[PDB]
Amino acid sequence: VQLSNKLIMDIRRFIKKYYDGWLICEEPTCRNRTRHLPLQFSRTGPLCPACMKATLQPEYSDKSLYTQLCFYRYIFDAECALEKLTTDHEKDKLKKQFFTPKVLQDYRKLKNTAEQFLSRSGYSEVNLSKLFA
Amino acid sequence: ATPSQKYNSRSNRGEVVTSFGLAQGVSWSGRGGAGNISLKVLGCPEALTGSYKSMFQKLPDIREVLTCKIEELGSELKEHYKIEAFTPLLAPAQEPVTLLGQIGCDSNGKLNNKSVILEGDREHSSGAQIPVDLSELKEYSLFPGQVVIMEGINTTGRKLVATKLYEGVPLPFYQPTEEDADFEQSMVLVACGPYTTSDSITYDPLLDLIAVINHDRPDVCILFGPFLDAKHEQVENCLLTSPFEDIFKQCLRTIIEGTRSSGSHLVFVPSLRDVHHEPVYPQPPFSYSDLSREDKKQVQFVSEPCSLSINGVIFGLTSTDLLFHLGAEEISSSSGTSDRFSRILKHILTQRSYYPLYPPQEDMAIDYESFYVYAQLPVTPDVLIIPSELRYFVKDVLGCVCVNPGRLTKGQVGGTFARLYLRRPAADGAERQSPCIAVQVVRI
Ligand SMILES: [Zn+2]
Repeated sequence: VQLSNKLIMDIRRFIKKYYDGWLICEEPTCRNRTRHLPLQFSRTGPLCPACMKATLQPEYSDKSLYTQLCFYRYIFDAECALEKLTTDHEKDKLKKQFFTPKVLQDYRKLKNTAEQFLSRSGYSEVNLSKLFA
Repeated sequence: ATPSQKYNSRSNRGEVVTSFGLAQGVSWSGRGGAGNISLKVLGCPEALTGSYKSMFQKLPDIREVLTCKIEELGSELKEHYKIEAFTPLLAPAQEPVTLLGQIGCDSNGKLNNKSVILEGDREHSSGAQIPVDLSELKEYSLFPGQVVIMEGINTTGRKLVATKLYEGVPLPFYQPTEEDADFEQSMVLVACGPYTTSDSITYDPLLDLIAVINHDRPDVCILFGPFLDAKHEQVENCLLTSPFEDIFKQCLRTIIEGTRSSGSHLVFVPSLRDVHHEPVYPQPPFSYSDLSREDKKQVQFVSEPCSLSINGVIFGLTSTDLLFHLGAEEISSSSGTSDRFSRILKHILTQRSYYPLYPPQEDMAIDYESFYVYAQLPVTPDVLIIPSELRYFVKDVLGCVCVNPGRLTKGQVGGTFARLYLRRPAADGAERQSPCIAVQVVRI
């Protein structure tokens, strides 16, 4: 219960950090950090308001968030952790000594705690209409 | 031991803290579940049905939402005021001209009259920004994210001096049907979280709130969050022995088996401070499967925010402290004799959205993709329910009764809840006729 609860706070902190919307200037000399998103856009994206020739980039990219969520999912995913072993004998030895059905159920509970966030809200969904039309 | 001692030691229960409309006594009581009660979701695709879509925002997608938000209001105000055409921000003009844009700040600090800038629309100004000068303006009230039409002079093309500011035009009220005029007296009890004191977990405010509900026998009971506050010290210290997911079930069944005898409909609306739920604004309706056949006829889950028609009256249900969202970062020209809560309420009612503020403050997550489709006014709601950490107040602004009962519990001192009367008067008359004649905010 405590592990899942702390995971809940950690994931909430991460998602709020992403939605904060902090942007950073790509130019090493400028390093402009603003919360307001300018409407002046360049070819690559937003244009820095301090220096006129630079592209603002998100501080926390979606790739970083997805990688963090996948890391949290993987650290409690025993199903893929057991098949990684090259030998079936060692896998069975480790499964029958500690990975009891209750232990597997708890690990799956953590995995499902992650999967509740990873299930509907996502990034792995690709809209074909936006891609073609 | 020491926890919940202060809550039990107070003996000032019973007195009303404020009332609005007509004078009423203490014996507030209704028929409960008797008669016909219509609780219907109205407006856009109803209060979003699924949980959500994603948490991945393409950067070039928020711009279209912002463009639509600016352009729809600008065109509506242009048709209302019969303005011939708009002018780009960067186009110089010696003659006075009308500009269309959004108010904003040029830094990360608090907005002031000197630092007000106007950011134009993409169709006309191609997303430009110019500072504005308010010295030559008699009356104004500006906050970031407000869409207005600004009349002024822009000679050098880099600064716009105001001459006149157009007043926001609210959307026309809902048109009652002939069926809505045949109903009887209706009661709407409203309570808002938190439901416990800031140092104990006995949930005693929830318990005596349920007791008040049972004694009142009301018709509708609207419960706002946070049922599980995200700022409660035990929440972030992970000292509990039960998951907040299960803490949700016991909190639900508390009210469920506490209000079975009353028989009143329950409308549970989440809040952004609900730690256990998805932190997205707007927030989806709560998920709960342990509901019996009797309970499903009395328990209804509505998303946050939403516009719900109760007995033909459009109640605007929102859990965000929108008063603190707006008035904390808004400027004005008059401060001697002016009503603040009223002007923020008017600004909320005129911008045709549930959250005009752009940008928001440091800590609250909004997904802009569904903001355009699930955070707008279909019609001007007849009653606004806007809880706030500020003082409770019920006021009539723009012919609409706005109610702010505040929190049920405020730290170690008790808060307030509200009860409202509603009926449909005769259709004929002097047009505007508020269905909610009587409101009464009483502390728990
Ligand atoms: Zn820069």
